[PDB]
Amino acid sequence: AVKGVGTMV
Amino acid sequence: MELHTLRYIQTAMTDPGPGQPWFVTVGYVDGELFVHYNSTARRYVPRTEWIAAKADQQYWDGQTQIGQGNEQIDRENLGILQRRYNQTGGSHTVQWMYGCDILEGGPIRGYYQMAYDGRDFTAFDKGTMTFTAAVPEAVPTKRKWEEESEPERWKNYLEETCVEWLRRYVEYGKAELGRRERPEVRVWGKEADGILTLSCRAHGFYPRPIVVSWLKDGAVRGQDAHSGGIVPNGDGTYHTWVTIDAQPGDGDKYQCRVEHASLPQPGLYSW
Amino acid sequence: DLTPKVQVYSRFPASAGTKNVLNCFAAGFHPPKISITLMKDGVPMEGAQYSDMSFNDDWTFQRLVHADFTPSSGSTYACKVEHETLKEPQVYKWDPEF
Repeated sequence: AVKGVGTMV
Repeated sequence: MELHTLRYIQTAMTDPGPGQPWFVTVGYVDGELFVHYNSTARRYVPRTEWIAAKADQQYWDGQTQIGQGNEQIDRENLGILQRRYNQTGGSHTVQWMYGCDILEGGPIRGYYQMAYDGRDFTAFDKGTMTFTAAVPEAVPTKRKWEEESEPERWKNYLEETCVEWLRRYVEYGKAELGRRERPEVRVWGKEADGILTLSCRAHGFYPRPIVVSWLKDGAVRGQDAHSGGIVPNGDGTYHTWVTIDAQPGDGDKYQCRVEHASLPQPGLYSW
Repeated sequence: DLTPKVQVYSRFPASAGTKNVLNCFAAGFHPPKISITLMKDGVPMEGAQYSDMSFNDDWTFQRLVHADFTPSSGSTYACKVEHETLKEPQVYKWDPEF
């Protein structure tokens, strides 16, 4: 099962 | 020891380009492709029969949302990153890979890392519960992620969620994942410019690991030999070829030796 | 060096008139944009399949292209690869080994 990756800054 | 792996990789491109999807995510169980998402279909789709047969619509539904979620996130990430590097346009890529390995049922590692334009940017250190900034441009990201307790969120996924599902996938596809298929081997010689180049090809073997060596008169000879490494077929099996340079008409002295899980003893083949 | 490392091969050991699958595999390249075309006598082959974009542990990309074919003797099979790191299209010829 996948997961949402992070948002960059 | 029984090793199993779950690996997701994710690619976001500014220049795919012509008729190609700019965002692509795929997943692998024990190295075998089993799910796929891209920005064209905007849905997760099976890539093996065992996941196609065992998963229900709620699974595909559930995954598609995260997939569409990730597409939007990386769409923004592309923008956020070029502005960080003071870039205005051009060809750029965002790459994620994450997943876990289990051994004898228990997790032995979990990873979560991303790259910008093909180079390390940030990576999760689950040990120190810290994100490692590979470049100075990644320090703002490192800080905000730890700030918002991203380490706790990914520790949870890599140690619980990922492991739980990997155990399921392994059970779903045990029969196919654990199968062994013989290689078909051919040795072929070609003589040109005073050199007899002997090639040995192993066709259609599974699983992937294999060793193909050249023997001269019964002795392992890794001198003038070159290997193309292990490359995939279209049907989930694999291929490899190894060449060796010999003298004209001296082919009878050479044997190709193939070591593979499907073979009880190494196979020996001649021209 | 982020040029495509390319190999051309068939699914099965080839024989004249026997159905088979022609493979062209490119790996270790970057950027991911790449053109890969299976050719029979300089003409693009039909039924070609393209693997979804994937990459290795070192972030370098790879792609498999394969198409069902029946290798004819006196015919020439190759793979045409175009990439940014390449100044000119590179043609890799299939050795039928028969």
